[PDB]
Amino acid sequence: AVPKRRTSKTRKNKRRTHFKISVPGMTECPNCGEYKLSHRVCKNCGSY
Amino acid sequence: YRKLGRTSDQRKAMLRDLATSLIISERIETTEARAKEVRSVVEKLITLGKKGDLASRRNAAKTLRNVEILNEDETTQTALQKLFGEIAERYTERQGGYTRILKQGPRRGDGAESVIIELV
Amino acid sequence: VKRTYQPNKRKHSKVHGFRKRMSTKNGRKVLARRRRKGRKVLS
Amino acid sequence: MEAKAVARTIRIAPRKVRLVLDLIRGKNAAEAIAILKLTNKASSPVIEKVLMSALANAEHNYDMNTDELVVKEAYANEGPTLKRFRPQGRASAINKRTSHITIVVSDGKE
RNA sequence: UUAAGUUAUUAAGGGCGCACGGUGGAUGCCUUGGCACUAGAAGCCGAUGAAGGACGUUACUAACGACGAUAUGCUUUGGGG
RNA sequence: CCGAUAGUGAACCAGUACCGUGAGGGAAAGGUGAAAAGCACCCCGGAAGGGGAGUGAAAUAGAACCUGAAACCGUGUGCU
RNA sequence: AUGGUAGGAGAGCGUUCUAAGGGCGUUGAAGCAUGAUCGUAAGGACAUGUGGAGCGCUUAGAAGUGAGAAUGCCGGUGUGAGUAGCGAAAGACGGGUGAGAAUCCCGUCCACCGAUUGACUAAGGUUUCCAGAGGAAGGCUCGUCCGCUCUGGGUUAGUCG
RNA sequence: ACGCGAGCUGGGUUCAGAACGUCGUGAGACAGUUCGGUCCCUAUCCGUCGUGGGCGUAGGAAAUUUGAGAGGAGCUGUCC
RNA sequence: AGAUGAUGAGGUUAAUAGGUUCGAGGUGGAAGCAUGGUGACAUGUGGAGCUGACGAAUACUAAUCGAUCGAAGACUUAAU
Repeated sequence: AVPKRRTSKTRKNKRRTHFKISVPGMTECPNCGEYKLSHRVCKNCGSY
Repeated sequence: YRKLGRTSDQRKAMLRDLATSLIISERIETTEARAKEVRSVVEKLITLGKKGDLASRRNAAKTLRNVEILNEDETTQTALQKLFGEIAERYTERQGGYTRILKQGPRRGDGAESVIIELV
Repeated sequence: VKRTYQPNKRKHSKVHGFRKRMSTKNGRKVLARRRRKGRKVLS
Repeated sequence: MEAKAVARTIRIAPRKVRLVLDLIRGKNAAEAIAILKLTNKASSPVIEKVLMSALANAEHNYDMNTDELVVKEAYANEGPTLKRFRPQGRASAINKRTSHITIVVSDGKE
């Protein structure tokens, strides 16, 4: 129940392809505010 | 329903102390689900104290802790007296809701999708 | 559980100690060696 | 045209941080700051701090326009790992890593 | 225009060359130290208190060394500049 | 005859740290620059760290400081 | 004529040092890296950058003389893997501090121990003590806190022992 | 692998204690029995069961579908 | 529906969830009155009173602002 061989770096990187992090939305405030995420309190340059 | 990954007795006690403090402040900051589920609770407490009957008074004293707001001018009363004397009137017309809620950002220590809760 | 080494200062100073090791020839032999090694410490 | 900024030997793993940095590669300083203020890690605000000083450099020193500034390149690389211990009733130990952060920002030109 | 046929266009990622960095501390060079020898001295101290030490004494001053209530030293001469 | 995995255990904080009830066992650790002239002053930064400026023949010579390999980790890239 | 193991004989390739000779070298040595060059081989030159001082050539002499393996020794590095794990006890809210808060302070409520996780005296441990200042390092996360660091203070006996 | 213990137990072995019978000068042996007596592992590769991501089908999208093939199913009994 | 993510239902022109109201269902006669009762207790007021997941209804509360992506019908030949 332990490694028999070694992890080749190619195989490592292959595995951790989907090991990522996606993004936030970050719209503007056409309702009230500066550029700030949609439909939201002022998080940064916002009012609504 | 929701459990909070916590025990039943701790849970009940937490919720009732929550709603107590809430009544004191009229809004507070906490997490999401704890607010989601003190929501219905205190909605029902309002639904009680909208009536002022002694029966409901008794039923509420179950849940409300035994607390003293020092109101202004060195004036003091309890959450109970407040509820049956100040707040029932306010939403005396309304037919639900009575609260609102405000998503906010994570906390530092965690990914705590925190929230403010207030009255409406 | 109990492990070893329940210390006593006096007992340390008794089975060790200057006046102890200096009683016996076979005691005094070692101090020479500690001095010979220049080990900083005796007893 | 370009400006540097560099954080020396920061108490974070390069793999802990390389991901939060693998996004703003190719972007603008403005959107990038927003992204940093939105992602809920601990690497972020540091990187933000670095960015602010980078552009403080590019302005106070080179005086380029802070809006046509894209991210030229940014990465980080290893640093001087240190070592600490673990009780377990008998000997055991581990390492605390570090990081060398580098971010270069250009006005997209020569 | 329809058929029948060929054929692209993708790199999420990876590989191969190239370049640029980082870590780390080999290599190169060097010596402060040592090893083995040569020749000549010397071989060995203490109850007048030994070796070996502990406590102290200094501008700061940490240890190391020096000296010990005359305590980071005194008298003395000869040199000394 | 060796030139810091050598040479004595010990070129520095050595019989020391440390270990051991106790005898006893017992390490690691050298190199700025000719000169410290050891980065005045500005900017970001909570600070650290930096970027400029400035010194220096040289600061990818900046105190952990001569060269600075390899494993390893990274960014770009031409062909796939 | 010329497959070839133990093995035998022979020819050699290089490394360090010494003598002599003759030389190179801040107009940049040694090392270092690159490279599409030469040699039948051990290997050797050249140019190119870094490098910032000593080194080759010829001849002969001498040797701690040539390493891929010894479940070899010493150091650094990975892999596993962002995995496994993060050691006992009910917390919640507000207010505050502050660059920065779940983890610090203050308050309220709640909860737990309950012949005790309580209080004493010893042994043993030796300044961990208190008052300030500190995030650099330590704290199994965090950290404005600390049994962490710095500074400065701190233990009083005829009856106690 | 007298199918399977990195899937379970260990009742028996075989362990060290002990008894009996026999043999052995004895130390001990037998097997002749008897009571009792410690079963480790965070799954890297293939493999398997499920689940997604990526891209491609010479225009792009939504929905419905043929099915090349693959898997599954076939047990009995009884009164009239 | 579901480890996750995928699936699905909805996203203000809105019944998605919650609340409120009603109901269902469950439990078993609330409190306060009054009466009886020396008392414990009992009766009526009253299938009362309460009721988490269930059902309807009601926009009272929140799913609003808004952002990102997203093609330009290839060739050959015979028909056309």
